[PDB]
Amino acid sequence: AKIKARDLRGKKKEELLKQLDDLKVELSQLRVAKVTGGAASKLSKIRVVRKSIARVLTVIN
Amino acid sequence: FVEPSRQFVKDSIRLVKRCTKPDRKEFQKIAMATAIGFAIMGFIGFFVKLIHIPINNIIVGG
Amino acid sequence: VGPVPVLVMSLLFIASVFMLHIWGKYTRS
Amino acid sequence: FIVDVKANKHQIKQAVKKLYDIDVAKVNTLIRPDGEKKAYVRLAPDYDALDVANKIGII
Amino acid sequence: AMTVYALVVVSYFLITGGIIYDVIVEPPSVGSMTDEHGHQRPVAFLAYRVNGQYIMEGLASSFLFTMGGLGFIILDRSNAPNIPKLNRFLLLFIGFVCVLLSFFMARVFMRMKLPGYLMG
Amino acid sequence: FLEVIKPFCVILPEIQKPERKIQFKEKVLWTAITLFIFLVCCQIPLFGIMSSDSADPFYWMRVILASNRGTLMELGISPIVTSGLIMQLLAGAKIIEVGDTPKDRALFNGAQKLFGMIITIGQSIVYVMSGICLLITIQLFVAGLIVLLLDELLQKGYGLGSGISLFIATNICETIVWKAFSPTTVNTGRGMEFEGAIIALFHLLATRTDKVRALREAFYRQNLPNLMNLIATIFVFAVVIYFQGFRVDLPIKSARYRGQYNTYPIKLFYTSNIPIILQSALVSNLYVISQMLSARFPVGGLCHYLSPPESFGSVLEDPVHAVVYIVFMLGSCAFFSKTWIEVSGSSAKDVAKQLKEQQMVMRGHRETSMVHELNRYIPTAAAFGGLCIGALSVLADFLGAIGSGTGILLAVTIIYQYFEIFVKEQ
Repeated sequence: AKIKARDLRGKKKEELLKQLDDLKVELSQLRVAKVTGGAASKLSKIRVVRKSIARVLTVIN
Repeated sequence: FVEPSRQFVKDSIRLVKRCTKPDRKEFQKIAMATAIGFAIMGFIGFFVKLIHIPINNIIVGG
Repeated sequence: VGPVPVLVMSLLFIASVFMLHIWGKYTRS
Repeated sequence: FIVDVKANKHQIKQAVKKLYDIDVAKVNTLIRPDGEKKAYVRLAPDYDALDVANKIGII
Repeated sequence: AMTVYALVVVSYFLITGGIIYDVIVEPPSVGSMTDEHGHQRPVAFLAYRVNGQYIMEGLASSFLFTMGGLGFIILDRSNAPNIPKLNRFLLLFIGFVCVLLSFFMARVFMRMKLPGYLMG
Repeated sequence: FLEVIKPFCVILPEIQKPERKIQFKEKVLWTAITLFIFLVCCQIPLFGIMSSDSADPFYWMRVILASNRGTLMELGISPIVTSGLIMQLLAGAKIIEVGDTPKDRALFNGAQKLFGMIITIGQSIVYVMSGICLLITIQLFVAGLIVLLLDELLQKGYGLGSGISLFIATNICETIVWKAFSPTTVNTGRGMEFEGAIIALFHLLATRTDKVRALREAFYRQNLPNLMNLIATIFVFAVVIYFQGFRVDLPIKSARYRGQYNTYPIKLFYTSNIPIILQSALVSNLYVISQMLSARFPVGGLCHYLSPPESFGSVLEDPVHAVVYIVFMLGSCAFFSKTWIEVSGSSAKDVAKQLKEQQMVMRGHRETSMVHELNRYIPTAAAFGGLCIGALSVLADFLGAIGSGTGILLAVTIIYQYFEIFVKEQ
């Protein structure tokens, strides 16, 4: 589950983008789920996904 | 006369996606815990095994 | 079950079955 | 939807089309007294809104 | 580990019961010859010869033995410590285990007296 | 219709629960004593008419209760079940009016007892039809009245699952368990004393050499239970708990409190269809009761639309029976969902008035639009919730991985909902 800085460093540029996109998608669905109740189990991820998103964007810059 | 079939078949595929589809955690809990709860009710058959056929031997023999 | 006799009642019924089962079988063999 | 306040209808239209692979008739924004630009988005008549609604999660 | 203890107590009544009478196997209980009228009532545990058993005799003996021992296990493992429910659960535990202990020893005493004809 | 027979028929009722209201574990004591009784209740009868076939509805009938020509289990709880079901029908269906005075609900229990005992008498007469006919009838009612008292002292009493459904569940645990360890086998052409147990398929390795043909008898055993059967039985259990967790979440702002979100769920199994499967079962039990009145005035021509086709060969010699059996199973559970929900709660108005009654309002809209918030879920999650149980029980029959079939799938589904109920109070 965990996205680390560790590994991302070496990865290719196009590969980093797809990963960000896929997190941005995952963030969307949780935000949708927060509106419709969803579940505490989902409403954790939203914080996790946010920080993993940042971890990705940071590596890129 | 044909369209309520279409209605229910599309109506199913609506609520299949709205359900939450559990993952490796809650499945795990009710899985192991409720097979355990099953066998709580379960070995009782092995004790009517251990009892009620030999006492049926007591029944028929006397 | 404010009272426990209903259970005891069930036990009595099984005994009636239990004893009355072999009771006629007494004269037989 | 709720939308980012900086957005044009043009941008929303383009976003809605991009995210949900959909296609829009018209976007019709306002601003909530709260701060969050709401957006009513009419989908083109080839598309059903309840069908996409079920796809995105809401109902 | 304690699973080794489980293995050993599993083996206990298993080789108290009938590994001796695996190869010398004698079928479960019928030996009456009409007694006056009724032909083939299954009798009992064997009584007249001491060393013999059947399958039904041995299993019963083994069952009587391991329940008594594990009743003493239950006396040790929960009744001496003081942590759980101090009026409802504990009293059940000493109650059914004392019932285990007393009635078990009583019935095994009976199941040596009646196959054995020993002066009690 | 109600106002005359109900005031006279009050003979020998049950005692309502005491003032020892809140408790944790003496609740479970009142369960366990009944479970001692159905240790005992499945025990041998006292009459020596040893008829050849055990029961005629023995398999489907056996699935509901398995003491066929056996014990005081009385071939089924089918008296209490059928008599409860059509009572709740004719209360809900307005062929007969609704009683909501407490005198009417008490006499409603009385008439429940009435139809239950009359149906016990009907089953007694219809199974016994020599000169030894005495005292069977006395035994059956005594053992009908006992199951009556034990069930109604586990609704207003302990009762969490029911009296009924947990009886069915534990007896289904036993019917797997006789298949789990199996001591006897009448000797066939070879191989005494090993019938579909795992001990059987561990003693079988101790006796015979040529372990390939020891594997073959272990995995493709037909006439006795099988261990491929047991793999399929386990597999079904895993899938059905995969489908119990299918639930719809609905978050709720509680009224008058800031933002607590105790989201109301709607599981697909939707009371786990203890109506709806037993709806599917007991109509096909009542005719195989009343084929006994067809012997005079049958197991052949009436069976072709009565039963499953029983064959592991999927292309067995009649596709008519297979198609009509599966279509009836699916349609019966779906139809009895869409008719069932209107009586035992959890229909649209039911949910709405319970939530208003416990001060829980959907966030999206006004309180009495909650109906239209969730009316587009509950019928389909009745109907599909009906449908993909019965087809699921198709997969309980199409593949013989079931110790007892459909019924075992669904009584352990009872147990699975049952665990939730017990956990609820933690």
